[PDB]
Amino acid sequence: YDIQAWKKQCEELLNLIFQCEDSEPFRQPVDLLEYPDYRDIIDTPMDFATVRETLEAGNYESPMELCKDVRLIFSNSKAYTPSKRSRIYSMSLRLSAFFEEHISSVLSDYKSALRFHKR
Ligand SMILES: COc1cccc(C(=O)O)c1
Repeated sequence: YDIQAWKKQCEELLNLIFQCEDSEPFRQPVDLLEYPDYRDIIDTPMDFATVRETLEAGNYESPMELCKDVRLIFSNSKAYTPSKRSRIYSMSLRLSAFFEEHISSVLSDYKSALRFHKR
């Protein structure tokens, strides 16, 4: 029932994600010199360094907010991909499955802790 435990759990999950080779295209903002039309398709860029910095600044109130930004990294990849078979997109799908598998308990524990707090 620790309402704050999600933050360190998210830090550790981000550390695992940065160790995954599949995260390399998503560690820093998409390079506009490499993909000049990126902002014509993507309205809100997102990347794992921005997520980590937001968490470390104390600018996430809950793990749901962190989860919304990580999911935005994946939806941007899906919206920008020219093919569902592209390399970078395929890496996003695996990393998404790994992230979803690990964030589930973080979200569950936080929501349960919060319900206990408001019981
Ligand atoms: C820069 O982000 C992305 C996302 C998805 C696919 C690609 C690509 O070039 O195949 C690039």
